[PDB]
Amino acid sequence: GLLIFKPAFPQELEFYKAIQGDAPLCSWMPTYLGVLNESKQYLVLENLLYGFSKPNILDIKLGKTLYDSKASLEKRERMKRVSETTTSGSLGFRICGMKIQKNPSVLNQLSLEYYEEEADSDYIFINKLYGRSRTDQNVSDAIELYFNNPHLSDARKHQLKKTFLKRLQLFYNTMLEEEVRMISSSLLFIYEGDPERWELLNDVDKLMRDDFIDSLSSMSLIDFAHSEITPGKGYDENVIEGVETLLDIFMKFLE
Ligand SMILES: Nc1ncnc2c1ncn2[C@@H]1O[C@H](COP(=O)(O)OP(=O)(O)O)[C@@H](O)[C@H]1O
Ligand SMILES: [Ca+2]
Ligand SMILES: [Mn+2]
Repeated sequence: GLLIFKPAFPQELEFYKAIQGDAPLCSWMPTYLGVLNESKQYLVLENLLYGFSKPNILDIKLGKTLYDSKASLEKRERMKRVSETTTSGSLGFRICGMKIQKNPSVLNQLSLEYYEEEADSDYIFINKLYGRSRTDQNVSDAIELYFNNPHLSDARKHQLKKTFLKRLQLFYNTMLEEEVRMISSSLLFIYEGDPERWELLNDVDKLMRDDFIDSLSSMSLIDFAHSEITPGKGYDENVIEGVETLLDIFMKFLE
């Protein structure tokens, strides 16, 4: 699974083409590789999950405002509604979903309408309904749930939280300098749930994701169907606001 095939939306295609001591925006993004014509057209992207034994995945949508310049007013009113009733409008981010290895402990406390299991595997999908129902005050517990892997020590989990704090510091620094407007982009967190792979890598993570063309975890920026480069127009404060709230949350973890 080296490559991912997304259905191409022109705006997202255009954003990847326009982009591709602070780290540059593109170093947070999947490597864009081209298009495939099936016609149906697909973006071909590097698979961020490649090389993980047991990837544990968190999708956080960024921004208070969840509609773009061109949003039809019917769905602009919908996106105001989503923002005002979730942590998006108050914190600048919301949990969109997770795909994680089940901790039996966790599982029992979580209501059945919040996840999908399976007899074929040790994974649960934690759904959008879970993310939308988080409050300002309980969302950080949602993020803790994410890292609460049954296979990892408290030491390794601590290490992971410190690693993403630092990536958040870096991504924040990137964003102060980037002249873009990204509507409904997500941060994608991934971490290795297989302790054998930790041993193989000797608990050594890499702050920045490896170059695909020329990790025990990663944080990436994805989903650019409502994003544009806006040179001269200054930094994306809508997005930065959610990053700032994530920094505060991760600093509380380490306190
Ligand atoms: N490069 C990638 N590698 C691995 N998984 C990806 C990649 N891009 C997207 N995904 C997966 O697809 C999910 C949603 O894709 P997204 O980019 O949000 O699409 P949409 O524009 O349809 O909302 C993410 O939660 C993630 O698990
Ligand atoms: Ca070893
Ligand atoms: Mn998305």
